[PDB]
Amino acid sequence: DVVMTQTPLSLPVSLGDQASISCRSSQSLVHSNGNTYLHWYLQKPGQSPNLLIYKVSNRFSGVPDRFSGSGSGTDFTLKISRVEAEDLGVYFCSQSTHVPTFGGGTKLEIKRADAAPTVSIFPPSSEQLTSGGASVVCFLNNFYPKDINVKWKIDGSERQNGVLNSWTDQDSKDSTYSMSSTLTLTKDEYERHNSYTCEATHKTSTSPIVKSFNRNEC
Amino acid sequence: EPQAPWMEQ
Amino acid sequence: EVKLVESEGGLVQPGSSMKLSCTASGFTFSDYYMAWVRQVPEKGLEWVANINYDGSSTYYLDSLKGRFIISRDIAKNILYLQMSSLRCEDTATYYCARLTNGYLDVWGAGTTVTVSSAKTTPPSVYPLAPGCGDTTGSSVTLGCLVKGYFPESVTVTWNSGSLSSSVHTFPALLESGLYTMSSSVTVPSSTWPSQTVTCSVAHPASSTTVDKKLEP
Repeated sequence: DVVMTQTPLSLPVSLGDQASISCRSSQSLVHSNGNTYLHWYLQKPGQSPNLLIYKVSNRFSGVPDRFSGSGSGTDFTLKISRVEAEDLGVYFCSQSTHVPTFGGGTKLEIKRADAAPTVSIFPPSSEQLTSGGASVVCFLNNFYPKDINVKWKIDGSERQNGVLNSWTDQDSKDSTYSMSSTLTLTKDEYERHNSYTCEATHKTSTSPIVKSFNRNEC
Repeated sequence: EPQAPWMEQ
Repeated sequence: EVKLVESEGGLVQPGSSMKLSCTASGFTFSDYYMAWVRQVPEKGLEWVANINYDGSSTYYLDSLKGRFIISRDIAKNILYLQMSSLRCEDTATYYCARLTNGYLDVWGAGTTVTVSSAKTTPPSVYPLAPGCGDTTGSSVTLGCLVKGYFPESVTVTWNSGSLSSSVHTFPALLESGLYTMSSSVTVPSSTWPSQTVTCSVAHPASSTTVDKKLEP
């Protein structure tokens, strides 16, 4: 069972700089027939993998020379020169000399200047309330870096349980991320309190960004 | 000629 | 052009069976080996099976215990994966792929298979609009909250896809046995509600599409 080990797990690179990704195999990938079946694929956000490099160093049709594969035996490297934003996604190696296996992937992150989130809060819809539920949503849009904290308060009290936080992949358009935070309560509990607040902590601000509403004003 | 090299014997 | 298109996946009860298909075009089908691979959540990609030109020789991931069958119809340019006695561990995104000289040079779009005794449930789609007496600037952010569905996946578009430039779609999360996801869009404030905005949520598993108009 041949293990393909990739490093690093995530690689941040500035536009126009070079990225270098390592792929190592637990067994030599030199087939008895002399060929080394080590390949590289790229999976962009929301897409299927596409072939990038086959048999160590051969660029697949349509892949620019910026992408270069090298190595031998058990040690392989993918180098991406002059990185462009559209290069972002998960790069993974694979071997088919032996029973075929895949590496775990390396995520290429594009660096950009820090960008503050735009935070929007929404109360439960009347449609949801009619059905007996109550979710409060905060969107945190277009920020960088990806690390961000959201804290929900109900009448001033932090609430941890019932929170669903979901990040987008990085957008090649502007190198930013967005995330959605949803606090799901029962209508019973929602109707007993008044103040609903989401607080966003991000490195772009010393003080958290606070969005809030009062239920009886909705 | 082979398409699945690991199946070679 | 070259392309591979998988059939719709979806929900199957543990212990039951199901068959995926994949249709090829643009190349001489029988001039290529074909393969299935799967992407299991929180795990990597894994080989499933491959087949030679005429289907006389196949290979399977060992752990499958012969529960899966790969086959191909030369008359129809179609690749099949029959799956039997499904277990939770078979839940994954399945891709069909063209295999050439040991590598996969064309990949399908992927199809999601969910092994579960839970029931198919359509999404509730809730509008997210500003209010609560807040004021209005030069833009407005609107959204849809897509809750309570099973299995994955859903697709969300805005105005039948004609609104796309300012859209964010957030990956689904499982909570209490059901999925929740959301989507936001931003438009100039002078244009809403004057120019309508609707989120359309398609959920193939329940054969349902919701086209929810955003209201102030």
